Amino acid sequence: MRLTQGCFSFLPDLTDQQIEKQVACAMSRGLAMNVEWTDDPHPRNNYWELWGLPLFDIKDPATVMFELNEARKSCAAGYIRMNAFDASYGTESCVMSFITNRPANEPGFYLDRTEGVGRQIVYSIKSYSVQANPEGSRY
Amino acid sequence: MRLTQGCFSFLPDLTDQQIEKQVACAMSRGLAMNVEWTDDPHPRNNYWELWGLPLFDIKDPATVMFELNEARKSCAAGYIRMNAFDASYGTESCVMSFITNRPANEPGFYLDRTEGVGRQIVYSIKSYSVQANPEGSRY
Amino acid sequence: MRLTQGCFSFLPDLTDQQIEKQVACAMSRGLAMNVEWTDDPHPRNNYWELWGLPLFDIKDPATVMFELNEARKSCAAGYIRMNAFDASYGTESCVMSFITNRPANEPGFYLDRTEGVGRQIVYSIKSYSVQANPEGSRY
Amino acid sequence: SVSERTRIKSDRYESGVIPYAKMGYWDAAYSVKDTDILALFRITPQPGVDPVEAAAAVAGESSTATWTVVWTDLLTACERYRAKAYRVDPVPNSTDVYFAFIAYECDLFEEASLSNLTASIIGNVFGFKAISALRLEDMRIPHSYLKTFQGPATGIIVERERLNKYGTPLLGATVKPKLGLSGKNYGRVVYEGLKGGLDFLKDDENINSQPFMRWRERFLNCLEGINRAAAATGEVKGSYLNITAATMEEVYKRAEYAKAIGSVVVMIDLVMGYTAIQSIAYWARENDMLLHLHRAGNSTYARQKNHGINFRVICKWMRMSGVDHIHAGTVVGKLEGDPLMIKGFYDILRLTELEVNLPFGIFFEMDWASLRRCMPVASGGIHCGQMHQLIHYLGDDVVLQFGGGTIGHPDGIQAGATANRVALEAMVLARNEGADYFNNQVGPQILRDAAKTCGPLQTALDLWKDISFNYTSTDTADFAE
Amino acid sequence: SVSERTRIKSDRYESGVIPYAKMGYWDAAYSVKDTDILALFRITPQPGVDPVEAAAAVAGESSTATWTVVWTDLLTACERYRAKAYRVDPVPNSTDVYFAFIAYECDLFEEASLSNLTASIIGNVFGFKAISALRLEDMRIPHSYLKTFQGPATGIIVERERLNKYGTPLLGATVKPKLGLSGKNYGRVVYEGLKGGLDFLKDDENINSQPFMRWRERFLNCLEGINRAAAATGEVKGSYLNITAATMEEVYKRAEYAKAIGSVVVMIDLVMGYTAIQSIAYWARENDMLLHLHRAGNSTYARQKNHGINFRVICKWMRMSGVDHIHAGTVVGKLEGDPLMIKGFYDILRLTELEVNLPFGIFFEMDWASLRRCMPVASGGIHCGQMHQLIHYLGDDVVLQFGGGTIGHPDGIQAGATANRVALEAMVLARNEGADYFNNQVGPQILRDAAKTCGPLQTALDLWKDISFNYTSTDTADFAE
Ligand SMILES: O=C(O)[C@@](O)(COP(=O)(O)O)[C@H](O)[C@H](O)COP(=O)(O)O
Ligand SMILES: O=C(O)[C@@](O)(COP(=O)(O)O)[C@H](O)[C@H](O)COP(=O)(O)O
Ligand SMILES: [Mg+2]
Ligand SMILES: [Mg+2]
Ligand SMILES: [Mg+2]
Repeated sequence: MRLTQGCFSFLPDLTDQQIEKQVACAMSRGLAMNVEWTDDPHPRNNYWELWGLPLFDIKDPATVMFELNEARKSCAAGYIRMNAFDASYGTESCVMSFITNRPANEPGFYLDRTEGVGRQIVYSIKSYSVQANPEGSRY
Repeated sequence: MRLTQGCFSFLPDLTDQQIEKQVACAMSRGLAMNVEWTDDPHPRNNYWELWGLPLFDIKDPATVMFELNEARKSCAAGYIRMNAFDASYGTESCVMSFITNRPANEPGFYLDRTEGVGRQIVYSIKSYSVQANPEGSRY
Repeated sequence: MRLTQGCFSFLPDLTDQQIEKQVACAMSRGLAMNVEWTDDPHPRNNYWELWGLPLFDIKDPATVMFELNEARKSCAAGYIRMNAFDASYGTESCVMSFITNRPANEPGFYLDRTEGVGRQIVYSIKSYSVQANPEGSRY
Repeated sequence: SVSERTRIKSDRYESGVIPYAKMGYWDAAYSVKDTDILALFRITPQPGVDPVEAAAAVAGESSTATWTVVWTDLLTACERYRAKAYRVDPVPNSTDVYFAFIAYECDLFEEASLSNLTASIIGNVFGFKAISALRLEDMRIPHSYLKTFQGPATGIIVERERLNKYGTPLLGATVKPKLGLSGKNYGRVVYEGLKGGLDFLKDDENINSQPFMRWRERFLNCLEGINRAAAATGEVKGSYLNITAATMEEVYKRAEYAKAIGSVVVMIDLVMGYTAIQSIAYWARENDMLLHLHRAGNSTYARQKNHGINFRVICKWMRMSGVDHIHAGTVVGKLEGDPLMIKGFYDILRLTELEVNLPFGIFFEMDWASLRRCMPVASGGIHCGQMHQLIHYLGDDVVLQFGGGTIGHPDGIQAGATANRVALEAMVLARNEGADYFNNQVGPQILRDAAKTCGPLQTALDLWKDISFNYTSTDTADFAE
Repeated sequence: SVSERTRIKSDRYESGVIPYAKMGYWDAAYSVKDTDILALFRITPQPGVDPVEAAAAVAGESSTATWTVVWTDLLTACERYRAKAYRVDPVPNSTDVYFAFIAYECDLFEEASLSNLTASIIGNVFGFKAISALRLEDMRIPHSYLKTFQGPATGIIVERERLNKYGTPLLGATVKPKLGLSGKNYGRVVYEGLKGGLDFLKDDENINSQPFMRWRERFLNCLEGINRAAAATGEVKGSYLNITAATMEEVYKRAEYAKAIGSVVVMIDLVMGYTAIQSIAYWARENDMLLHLHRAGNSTYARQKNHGINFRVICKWMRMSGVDHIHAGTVVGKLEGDPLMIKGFYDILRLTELEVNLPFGIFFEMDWASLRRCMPVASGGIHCGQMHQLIHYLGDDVVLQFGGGTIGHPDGIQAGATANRVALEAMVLARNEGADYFNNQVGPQILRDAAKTCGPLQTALDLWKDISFNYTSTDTADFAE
């Protein structure tokens, strides 16, 4: 299956040229970019691993692309996402996040069902990749 | 084991001739047929995957059998069921559902037991096929 | 003080001619008249004493006035009121009640105050005439 | 492709847009069922929009339709659930405004839920681009749906039995100034007005709890004034304690407090909304409390003839919900009220059944299913010199409220209340004697005669004799006689 | 007589009627305080009524005045509590309609209570005979009053953090047909729509609990469809479960049920009213629940320019009350929405502060006092072919809802959802690359380009390419540029 977290995952995987145009847009709005990696695709896995610090004072989109491609060289197989942070009052939050790398094969998830009270089901979403192997060895 | 969802699963697997007779009966009552597929056999898996839309305007049972056999050619190994829907007031529900296809080998389920309060057990029914492989690779 | 129960007690005491016109109005609407007496003027004394039965089948206002004047001759000093009853669906209730007789001197009431919880006061309205003498000798 | 092979291909359920009048929502031959909910809308179509298509669009988008065809209709008994516009008439003396009758299946609606009824009937259709103005004029609520609702907690009959007051209208007054008084001074006004003759006073609609007066101070001081007036007169007295608040928890706190100290009545504002109103209507029945409804905000949608909801529909919904009083107009006061419309409102609130009466705005015959009768309240800019007109237009079962008309008396609040009560009783007594009291000679003379022995009434009649509020009405009838 | 000797004899407080503009309610020299509540009314006086007197009447009868002078004013700090009409301007291109600005003292209002605010501002003045039409256009709620309110339970920022969705509008769809589906089939539609790409689906506003589907059946089946879709996609998914009900007790029961089974979101209808809405807004914050507000009934008073309440004021009241979403219009869909007005509504819901912007209908500067931002929802008769217009008019922080535009797809619900999501993402990607996407040549080509590799989008674009809703608006601006 295709993990469709991120805001462009119903489009084909983005090229480096496409990614740089999104980075250029965010940086032209004064936003801070950062890069994050995970091999736990669970929808509630809030905190993917930081690749360094966010690039607060960086002005050249090529510098962001450089760090993305260093993360691609160094990280284990899995997912990488590109985030843009807006520190301004009223937001103080991420305003864009999209996937830049995904595994060639993602088995996805199944739905674990526990018999609750009455007819209620207690649900747990389980990742095939995570239940099988530890972090760094999942894909 | 044999999955005994469906209303004829204590009889041998139905031949196409037998299925067509059930289809002809349902269509003679004005019911709408549809075909659905899954490879999650859990008893609480309500929503098997739709094979197209229900055949509301179809009047020839052979057309229903044509679609069943197209589903059989196209779907992964697993289960197919045939349903008959009665849209009339007072029912507005399925009135017949039976298995048309089942895997050659169904490992079945085990009963997971969690220690509840007092003597109570919190139960979860677990499918061997589902816990082992993702959708489309389970049988 | 003046007891101002009844619907005409902010007007002067009604003459017999005034009372007969009110009776004539109510009887022209098909209402049943009755006469009641009390010497407990408490606002929550719902059930004054019946003077006979209500005059359901009476058609001449003079007959109602006759019974009023018999009640006046027979009853102890106190209050008499004249009521008109509407048995119609949607009402089934009194639709007019006024005083026809009152004592020459009504001492009225005082307010008994019990210290409740917090700042709350538990109130009781006490009649001077009732606390002093039994029924039949209060005025 | 299986999805292409199984595409629906019938005229009605192939994908795409078709007119609502061809989707099942128009049927000139529809036979209305006695269990149907019926609505009457005044529809002003945009230029070029066919009047029947507009009516079918209202029927569709207030029942089961959306703007394009959906196959999922076929998983339901779809013909049963579609509403049907079944009659579209031109409005008299109008170009391109229509009266449209629409029938809704009983099963569309959640039992006992005004929020569900209104979610369908008024939810979205008033914002549709294709209709430039839309007004809900009347509804036929069937007997079977009415029986699921409580109706008034108390009702007119039990209310009068609790007060032991029969034969005249009830009397009341809003405390003034609207805002600013302390709890202690609020209790003083209530004491004086009740002692002077009023059956009730009331909190203004915007008196809830505020820096100048927190609500418990008002409630306790008013209970002292109420009980003082009761012991001074021998009558049941009360004041509508306003329990309107931000949250349901706070509303219940104020209601429970009012009950705990022995109030006969509480009041609520319509801005609290339908769900709070139904909750407190059940509470009022369960806690032996009269429930007074002030209709705050009603005129934002009820004023204009071309668009909104006619107040007569609000009357039905609030009698269903179960308030014991509702403000319903005066004709001659400072607030809008054409007499034909007002008389219609009062009939809807008070009668056991309704007959078609087009000059009164009663478009549907309707049995009230023995739901109790709701007490109308006539309030706003009226004064005792108008007593003959009030009795004529508004009848016996009404609360006549004189706020400024009591507190504005130059000789004090007790005098203002006495003037109002003498005028009321003198007018009713003369009426029952057969006086032609609505006549401009007779009525005012009845009041002058009573004033001969009542100084406060003489003063009030002289003070406000020139006061009238005569302006062109906005909410007017479409049929004469 | 002591009453006669102590009669008040001053010009202002001797008994009798005097104009509101002579009673303190008109002051052209009034210096507005930063703690004042300000209201802007569009006033249409009756013929012969002075426009300043009409404005003073609104100010008086929405604050402390009644129709005749009352001495009890003198028991209060009366000058402080009187509202002041302080500016009356002619409406552009009109000879008989006026814009009237009115200032209200902070202390008039109960803290944190929308029902008290509305009891004053809209309670009675819309029914006054002397004014033939009245509309509340805007309000300045001061910072000090705003801090007493919760504001949105969650707000746009935390909402996106709970969903882990940043960079595009959110996507949704109302289940159709509006009524008639069973709980099991409701869960099926929800499953298909979420699996196909939608972030949310939702109960129709009139889906509560009914003979064809009782609410617990819907809730449990939808939770199976939601969790199935989440496991199939790796995304947080949800559906707005409608907890609208007759009583507050039943509303809480449905809310608690939704929380107990793990729903991310519930929805409520505006017809439930202000007190229930504030109660559930507090509950939503305390129970980690997103709160979606459907504005059922709003157009009964918000549609017409001459009378009622402009929806921009409803936006302020509902953001104060604390809903997380509110429907706010589409411009290009089936419901009324002039783009200047709609852009104004969206700014009111989303910005941290407002500047005067008369073409957008923003008449007051206003700080939002760091109350959280409310998510606007664009819903009704829209389809994916319009994506460039929706992105242009409505911006990034919005939920775009496609009911018929999803379920009406001929190749099924999943295909309908996929077409909508591909169109959305392709449009946002192109916008961020710098495309002149609002251009009628560029925008539609972006969609056709994406459709070249997405069959469901190609099908949807061809099906609804001719659909538009082009009609004269009723709610229009008074100022240009
Ligand atoms: O605030 C007011 O003006 C009143 O207290 C009247 O005071 P006065 O007795 O001093 O006029 C009432 O709430 C209005 O009559 C309501 O109008 P309606 O009954 O039409 O809803
Ligand atoms: O019932 C309806 O029509 C909808 O479900 C839309 O369905 P479609 O998506 O099928 O049109 C929405 O409730 C309206 O959009 C509400 O209008 P608004 O957002 O203006 O309040
Ligand atoms: Mg476990
Ligand atoms: Mg008032
Ligand atoms: Mg809807």
